[PDB]
Amino acid sequence: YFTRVHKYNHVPVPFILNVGMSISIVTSFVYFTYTSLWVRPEYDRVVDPSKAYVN
Amino acid sequence: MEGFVDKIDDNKYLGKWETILTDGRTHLPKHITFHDAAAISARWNQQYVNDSGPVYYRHWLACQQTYGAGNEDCRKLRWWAQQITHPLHLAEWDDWWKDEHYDLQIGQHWNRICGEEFEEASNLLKDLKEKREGLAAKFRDLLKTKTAEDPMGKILHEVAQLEEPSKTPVADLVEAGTLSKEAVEAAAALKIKELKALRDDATWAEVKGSLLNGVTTTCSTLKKTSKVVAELKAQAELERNKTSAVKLDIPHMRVNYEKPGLYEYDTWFGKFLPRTPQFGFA
Ligand SMILES: CCCCCCCCCCCC(=O)OC[C@H](COP(=O)([O-])O)OC(=O)CCCCCCCCCCC
Repeated sequence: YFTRVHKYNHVPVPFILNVGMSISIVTSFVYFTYTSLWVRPEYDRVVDPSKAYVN
Repeated sequence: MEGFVDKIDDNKYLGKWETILTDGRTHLPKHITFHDAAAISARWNQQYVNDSGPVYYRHWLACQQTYGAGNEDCRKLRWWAQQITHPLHLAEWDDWWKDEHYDLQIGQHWNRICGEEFEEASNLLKDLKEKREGLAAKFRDLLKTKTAEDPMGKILHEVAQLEEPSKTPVADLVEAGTLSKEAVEAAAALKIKELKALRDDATWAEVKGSLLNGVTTTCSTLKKTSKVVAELKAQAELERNKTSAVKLDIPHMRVNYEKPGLYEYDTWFGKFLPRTPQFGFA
């Protein structure tokens, strides 16, 4: 008997756990991607042609 | 540059004013990108830059073999080669260059000449250089001794050997007893009479008549040679992409008074340079 085929041992996920896990993972990915790629302020450029100096 | 005298060619004097003028407090540029530096950094844009030094050194070699190390374009190329070439390669290639390895006529670099023939030719050439330099040194010493005899020569000689580069050198000399008001006045009288003669119509006409022939002949020659230079340039341009090799364009780069780069800014248009034989100095 093949007891690991798709027709056997399906455990539905409780709704509360499903909602919590989905929200947690979505929030984690969104926050990390935001702070890693969108909240990078040390890449600051100041455009000012009047700060040059020539003798 | 109030007290800077350009006619003076004393290495010590030029060094003092190099220290004064190229000081970093006033000469360092802020937020400036030089086109020459950018182009050199864009052609060889990786960390591995073993390939720039040989190319620029060979550019300088060709330039100074055609025109001599005293040419301003050659000096520019030498300055760049020194900047971008590591001192190990520079040392080895300067040792070879000192041995007539890069000579255009008998150097093994450009010719398929055997070791013994190259050796004898290089020895002859180096001995010739030694003798000519000895004669030139004697002539330079004799001319420098004679120069001090003249009024202006004496004043310039005393200015050159001043301990510190001052803004008002003649005033400091005359206020310290080194120079005499009488000698200064005599030199000024000589200069005034020369100036009056130059702007006098009759004497200027005499001078023009005396010097007209040579100038006219030179103009005729260098207007005739223009066409042939163009024909040679075109014929060589046919070789630009003939093969996979790269053709030389002696001089690679010249001193640009209209669009100065990093060399002109750092050396004040080729005025403050290392005083070594590679720059055409003794
Ligand atoms: C030791 C293991 C650590 C590695 C983490 C692996 C976590 C895997 C949890 C997966 C739960 C699951 O069975 O997903 C199926 C459900 C859909 O329910 P159904 O179709 O099976 O009824 O789909 C859902 O319920 C959606 C939730 C899926 C979010 C992913 C898990 C978040 C937890 C991250 C932990 C670091």
